[PDB]
Amino acid sequence: DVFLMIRRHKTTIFTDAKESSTVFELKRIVEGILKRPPDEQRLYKDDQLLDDGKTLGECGFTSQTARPQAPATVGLAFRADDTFEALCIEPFSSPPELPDVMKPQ
Amino acid sequence: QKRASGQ
Amino acid sequence: MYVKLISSDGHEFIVKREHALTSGTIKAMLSGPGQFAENETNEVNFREIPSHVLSKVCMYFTYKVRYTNSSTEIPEFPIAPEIALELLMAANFLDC
Amino acid sequence: WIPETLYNTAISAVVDNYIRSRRDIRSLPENIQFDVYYKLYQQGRLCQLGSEFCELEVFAKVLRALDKRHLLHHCFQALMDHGVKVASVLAYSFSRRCSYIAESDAAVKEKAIQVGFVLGGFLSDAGWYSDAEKVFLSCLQLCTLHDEMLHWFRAVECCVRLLHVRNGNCKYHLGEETFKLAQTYMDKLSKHGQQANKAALYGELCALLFAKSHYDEAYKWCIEAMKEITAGLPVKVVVDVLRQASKACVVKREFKKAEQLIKHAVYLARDHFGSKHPKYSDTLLDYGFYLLNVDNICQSVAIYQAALDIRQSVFGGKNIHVATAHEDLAYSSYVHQYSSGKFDNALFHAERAIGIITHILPEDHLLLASSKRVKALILEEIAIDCHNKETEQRLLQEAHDLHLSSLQLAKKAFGEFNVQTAKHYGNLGRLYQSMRKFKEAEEMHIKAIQIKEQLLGQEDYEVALSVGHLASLYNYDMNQYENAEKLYLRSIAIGKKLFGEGYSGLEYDYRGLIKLYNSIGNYEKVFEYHNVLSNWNRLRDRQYSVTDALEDVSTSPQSTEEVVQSFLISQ
Amino acid sequence: YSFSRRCSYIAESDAAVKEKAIQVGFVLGGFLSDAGWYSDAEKVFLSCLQLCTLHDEMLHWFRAVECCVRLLHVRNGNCKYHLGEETFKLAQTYMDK
Amino acid sequence: TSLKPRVVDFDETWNKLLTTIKAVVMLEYVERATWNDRFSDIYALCVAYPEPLGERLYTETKIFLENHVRHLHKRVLESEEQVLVMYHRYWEEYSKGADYMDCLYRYLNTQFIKKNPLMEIGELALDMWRKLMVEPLQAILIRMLLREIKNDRGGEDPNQKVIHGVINSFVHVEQYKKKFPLKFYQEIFESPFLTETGEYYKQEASNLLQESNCSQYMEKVLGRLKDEEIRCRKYLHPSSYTKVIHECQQRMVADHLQFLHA
Repeated sequence: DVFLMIRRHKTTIFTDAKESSTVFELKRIVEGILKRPPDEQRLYKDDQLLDDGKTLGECGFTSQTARPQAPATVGLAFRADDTFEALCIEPFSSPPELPDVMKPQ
Repeated sequence: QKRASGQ
Repeated sequence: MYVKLISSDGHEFIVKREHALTSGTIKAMLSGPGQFAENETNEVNFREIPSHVLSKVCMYFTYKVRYTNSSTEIPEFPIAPEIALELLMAANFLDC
Repeated sequence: WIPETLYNTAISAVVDNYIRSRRDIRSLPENIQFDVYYKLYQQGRLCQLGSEFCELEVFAKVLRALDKRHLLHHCFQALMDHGVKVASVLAYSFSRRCSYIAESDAAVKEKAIQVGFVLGGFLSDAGWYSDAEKVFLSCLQLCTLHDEMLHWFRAVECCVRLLHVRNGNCKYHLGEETFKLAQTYMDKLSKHGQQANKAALYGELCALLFAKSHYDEAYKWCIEAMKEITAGLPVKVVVDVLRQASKACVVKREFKKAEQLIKHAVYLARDHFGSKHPKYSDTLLDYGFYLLNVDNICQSVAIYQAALDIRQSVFGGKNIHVATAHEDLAYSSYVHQYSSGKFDNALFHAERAIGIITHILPEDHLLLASSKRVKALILEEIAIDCHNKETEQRLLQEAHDLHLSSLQLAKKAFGEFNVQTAKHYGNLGRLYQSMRKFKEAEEMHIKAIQIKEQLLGQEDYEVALSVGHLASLYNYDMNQYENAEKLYLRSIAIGKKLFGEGYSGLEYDYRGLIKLYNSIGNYEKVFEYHNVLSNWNRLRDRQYSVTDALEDVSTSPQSTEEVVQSFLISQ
Repeated sequence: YSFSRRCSYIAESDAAVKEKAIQVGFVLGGFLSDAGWYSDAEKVFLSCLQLCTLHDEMLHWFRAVECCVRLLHVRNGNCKYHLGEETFKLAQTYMDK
Repeated sequence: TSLKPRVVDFDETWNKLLTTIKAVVMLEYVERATWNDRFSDIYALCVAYPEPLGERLYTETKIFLENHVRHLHKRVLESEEQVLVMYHRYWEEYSKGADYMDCLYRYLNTQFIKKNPLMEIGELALDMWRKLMVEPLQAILIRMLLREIKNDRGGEDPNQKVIHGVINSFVHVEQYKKKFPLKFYQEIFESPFLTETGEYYKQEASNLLQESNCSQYMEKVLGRLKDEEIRCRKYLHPSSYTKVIHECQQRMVADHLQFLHA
């Protein structure tokens, strides 16, 4: 059982998939969320097309590195009209950088 | 005892 | 069965509705005038909760729901020191 | 297992980052700051917590969380056990703040008094009366610098609390001055046509005059306090007045009204506050006082242990409120387990009472006299019940120096002619009876009897008890049976008038007369007192079928106005 | 507890940070075992082992067998003899590796 | 902005709250974005700076509830002979509004009310509806409600939802009373109702025996009691099923036990 963060531009789908389930079910689970067919979308594990045939365990989504505490992100594009777009995954925010008390100042 | 309790 | 926890920046953390009702405040926000099923997912606005902490909140939702009544020893939720204070106020506000 | 909440996980993460976010915690909501500080206490970081709680700015925000105050009382006390003097530091900080803002308007002064009242209430609820008295003195100075209506109300409400912290601190000489200041402010209040209720102040003065053993004036101010109980008073005020009223009725030998007063007090405390509240423990302590003074000692141990277990939970070790519970449970266990001779639990509690009072109060403090007295009573009975003559001398000498120290403290504070110094005279007489020094024993019992009959009428319970002790000294030791018989008849008459034929203290007089007549003759008198003792034993066995006293209190028996009205109708 | 908490966060971090954490854990656990706090030195050494049992590389077996050597000393002294045999078996497994 | 204690005025935030709180108690449509914003407004008030404005928020909410229920009471006093249907409509709207305000005031409930005499906002509103809408109408409302069920016993056709809504309102205030969850219902309505049923079943009892013999009256016992059993499941609380189905037998069978046995 593997937990993911399917981010496209600013959305962040918090889904849970079986370790043995393939990428096609991961694309089809978005049908009930953003209502767009799996044909017109492709996933992205850090600039890596995730094809329908290969399973989630093959493409590095092991349950050790995508635990619920820190799920592993995966990109997405919705093809626009006919040509897919680049990963515009925006970073969340910069938390207030607490100063290091051991830093000499 | 011979006497009562203390007070 | 999905709800769209919009943060202050604009990030739309779409988490399952069963996970979101872990927090009392989100369950209250999804009751009354807030339960009106606009689109399919109920857009919950969090104008005071940033994205870098709402992501941790949603991760905690999917962590507690998965790890509830766990037979094995449960691992602690990883809260970074820089996020800990902002996630403390977000945990109180959300009553989770 | 269950997953720990994100709130508690974040608190664990914030506390772990404490050095990097020490000042950022002070900007948290007041319900998160206290949880973080409680995590510091739970983790064992008592030094960081003590550094934070020593600042009045931090501690004021901690005091605004009234839900978890029971958690704060066990943190603060731990700090006072840690060695950090948080109470005196907070009192000094508040005094400095008051001295700084003495030259300001009436807006910030009212804010500081309200912060002063919660801090003083916490410091007097935790038992730091010497440290709460400084806070309330500063508040009184602030209320004294101006003479408006609201400041008059606050000055009265502050002299009510200043009187309370000068009663539990055994500063009975300043209590009269504090009550005079309160009375002056109340007279100035009623001059302008606005009347302040006087129930709490008169109850505190009742506690003052009872602690000085002025039981007649204590009962008079008891009646005056119960004449001023309305339906709008806070439950704490009504509970305190009920407790002190019950104690005054007990020491006035009026157990028929003291029972309803103290049972209603216990019911009110257990209803409003709960079964694990310090005020409920105070009500249980006064209820144990009642039960111990009405020849119902077997239940009193069950009450004091209930009162102590509440006080060890909310406060913890090395506290005067736990120390008073120990020195009261030790005396009740001493009285209950007196004929049994099993002074093992009784001495263990009396050791902790002195072991706590000596740490937190000076050697010249009156509260140490009562804890020394109980342990000296227990050591004497352990001495005479053992076989080693070396032990019989060492323990008796330890009890002798404890009794002399207690007598010196009581004589210095109260005087030569008070009831509480006559009790020490009677205890010293009993000790000299046990210690085979009879010439001084007769003098001590004569002094105790003369003082307790000059003050407490002629037929009081205390004078009867000392008469019984002197009669046992005359009978078993000096063989002056002519006086011992008369004193036994007096003690029996007073005990029967006060407690009836089922009095448990009549055995030490019936057996005394039996031995007296066996020594001199009149075997018809031996037979008559033998069958009287048999009837007494039968009646005591019949009455011994008692129940739990908390169940005797029950739930919702009376109403607040009903008990006060019944007491006033019964004068 | 501070070491274990700050240790569970850098499990996935780089080799330099994990090496620094392992060295800090060895010095702290050695101090707490020398001072006699075996119940508290065990948690530090357990966290050091948890770092060591992440990457199945060369030096990690050496550091893990050192961790398991130090766990016996803080379990023999803490009278956790039931866990001592298990710790020795784990150490012997890593020596076989 | 963030969830940090910040200094804020009470007038602006309270007006923003008051608009939507008015929109909720009468169940007017309010935007979901506004509803989610008012949670942050409640939080900002409760942890405000330098003092928590939670007691002031509670006082203003209590004042608003007083004013609103008092205005509803004045409105239903303006309506004569229609207080029953109007009361039921206003009760449904106000009960849903009170539940939604319990949802909205969750931070005030959990962090201020439960941590300090004070009732939760969702159960404070029920108390205000009791002592400003039902206690003032403790005589006018019960007369028509008892008349309607009496008329229903006479063959009338009262409204199902209106009659059942009014009786359920008395129980529905008792949610926060975990000690006596039916004391108000059993006192203000049932005691007049039980005496009314006995009067109706002893005056008409003589009418039945006047024209019916023993055999005909035996069939009448199984005729009217079964009809009353329907009214138990129609215009009565389920927890009062037994104490009213046996009260009628006391005025019908127990009083005629000597006649049936003979």
